[PDB]
Amino acid sequence: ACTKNAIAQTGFNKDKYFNGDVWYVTDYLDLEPDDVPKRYCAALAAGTASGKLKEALYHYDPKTQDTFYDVSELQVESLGKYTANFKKVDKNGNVKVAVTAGNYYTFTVMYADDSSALIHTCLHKGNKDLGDLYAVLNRNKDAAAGDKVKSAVSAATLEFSKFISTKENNCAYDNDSLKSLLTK
Ligand code: HEM
Ligand SMILES: [N]
Repeated sequence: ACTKNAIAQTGFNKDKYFNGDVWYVTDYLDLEPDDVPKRYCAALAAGTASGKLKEALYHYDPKTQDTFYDVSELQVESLGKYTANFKKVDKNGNVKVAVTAGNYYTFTVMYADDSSALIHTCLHKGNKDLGDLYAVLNRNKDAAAGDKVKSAVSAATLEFSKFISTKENNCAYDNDSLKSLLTK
């Protein structure tokens, strides 16, 4: 279960974040580990498409090769805090698993600048028990976390040294698909 009420960035600039570009997850912190994907790859595109706030997600397990894309319409709770009902799709946007009540994630932008961000997400999917997940994002897939985002990690009362890096996984992304999915 999730336990954090993440605080959104003071002065969060929604148009800059939701500009249609891609964000790569460089480091993550899951508060309920299991025995994971200690090795994982993820990226997202965020933007407004035909007046609707959307996000397109990509997940890839670099060891098992398990891959999936999602598209979500985001609903606003408050500045920088959203609720997203996702639909699993192929890379071209064809639906594989339709939107279902009960299958959603919350998303909070705790910090963001033009190149980096810190987010919190709480996933709800059917029957699985899931916990809070924090992610450090960058516009450059290979960027080491800079002082602005690491300071935000500290301000959230988290230890950046506990975050797991995604950089040693040889991850390659289909950026074109992520961007096109925003319209689906
Ligand atoms: C912006 C960051 C992220 C968001 C918004 C997000 C969102 C989601 C959503 C919506 C699903 C369900 C998709 C579906 O069933 O169609 C999912 C599944 C999953 N995510 Fe993420 N995720 C993010 C980052 C990550 C990262 C970094 C990891 C690495 C630990 C991760 C691990 C997983 C796994 C293992 C599942 C499969 C859950 C299952 O079905 O039991 N995610 N994620
Ligand atoms: N996730």
